[PDB]
Amino acid sequence: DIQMTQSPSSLSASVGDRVTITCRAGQNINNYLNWYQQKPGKAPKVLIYAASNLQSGVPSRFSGSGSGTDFTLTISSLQPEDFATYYCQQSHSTVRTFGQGTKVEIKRTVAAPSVFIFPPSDEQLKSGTASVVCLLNNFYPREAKVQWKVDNALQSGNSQESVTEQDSKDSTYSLSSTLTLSKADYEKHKVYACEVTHQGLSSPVTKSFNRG
Amino acid sequence: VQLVQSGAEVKKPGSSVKVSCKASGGTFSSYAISWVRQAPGQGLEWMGGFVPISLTARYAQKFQGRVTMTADESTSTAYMELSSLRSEDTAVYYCAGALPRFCSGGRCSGWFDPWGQGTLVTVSSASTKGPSVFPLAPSSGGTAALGCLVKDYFPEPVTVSWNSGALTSGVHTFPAVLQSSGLYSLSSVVTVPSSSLGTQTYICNVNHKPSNTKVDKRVEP
Repeated sequence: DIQMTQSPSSLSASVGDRVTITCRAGQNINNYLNWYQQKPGKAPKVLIYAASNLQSGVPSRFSGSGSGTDFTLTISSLQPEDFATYYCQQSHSTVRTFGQGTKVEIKRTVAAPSVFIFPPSDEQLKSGTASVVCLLNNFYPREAKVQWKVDNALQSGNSQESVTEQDSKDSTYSLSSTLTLSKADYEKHKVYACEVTHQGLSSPVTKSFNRG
Repeated sequence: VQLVQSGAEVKKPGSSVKVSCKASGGTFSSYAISWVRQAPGQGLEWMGGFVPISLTARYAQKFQGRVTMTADESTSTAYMELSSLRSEDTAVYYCAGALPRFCSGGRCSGWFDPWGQGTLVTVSSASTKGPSVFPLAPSSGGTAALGCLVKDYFPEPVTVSWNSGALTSGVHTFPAVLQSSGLYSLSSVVTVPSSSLGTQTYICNVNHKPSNTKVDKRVEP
């Protein structure tokens, strides 16, 4: 099986800047090397086939180069809709082999999160468990800290976080912190607060509610 | 030209799964479909294809003795069967068209052009559990946020739409996280102007196909 060593495993650049990805093969694969782009959630789309030929529909900034073993996928000025994972693949031998894959991220200017807090619905409460949700909407960069406080008691180990993929148009992130308590623990305290820290905020903001 | 694959399934360790892939566009030979798997967040693995001069199947060494590929030409669909399932085989399985180009001596060196949407096969002994959907109700500027909370389901594939596909802007459905109970939970939120609270009804549509569970849970103040 033809070893296909792709580099780098991940990269990030500003919108407009030039990026390159590398694929070196075990032995001569002639020209039979193809590049695929997989945006998050979708199947891979062919991008460049036979090393250098661009499959129409794909913008001009993408470009292919190489012959023999050393191949390079160049994209000339990276755009927000290029957030994806890119794969090289050889079509020389019967047993097709892929590259490791390269995740491409976009760096942008800072953008402050909008913060929302959500109390548990009346119907979820009726089934013994209760979860509180905090939402950080459309912020860059990713690094952010959310803290939960029940009656000013700082929580730990009862929350989990999800974060979306980089948005294809504005390049921001969004984050959901879900705090789960037993219904009994929920009805024993009154004030629930979500404290979020970020680079786009002069000082932390807290969204909160009382149970009534 | 399109290829449409079967649905997400759950198989218990040691059983077998048979995925389908149907060509539904121009003229497409099902014997020209190959199969590529993508373990969760882990890159692509080629499984097998059909050699065009003998129309005999060739499989990657990892799957030989476990994989069987077939193709019905009138039906215009291609099948991939993977037996003796273990936990590593939990993955998204893609069918891709391998139309012949740059051929020599009966072997071709082309690419994979049309890809299927991919079916997600989860192997586990845990039972399929349906989700419970709860509303996340609203309460700067003039923008406000609402949402649905999809909780306590298994396996993973769950889809959420807003207003039966109408609402497409400002919606964020987060990746589902695995709770301590071994069941999945995610949230789907979307931002809206405050003006439209009451003067617009927002309804989310959750579909957890492995448990055959569609639900529409209305979110309002």
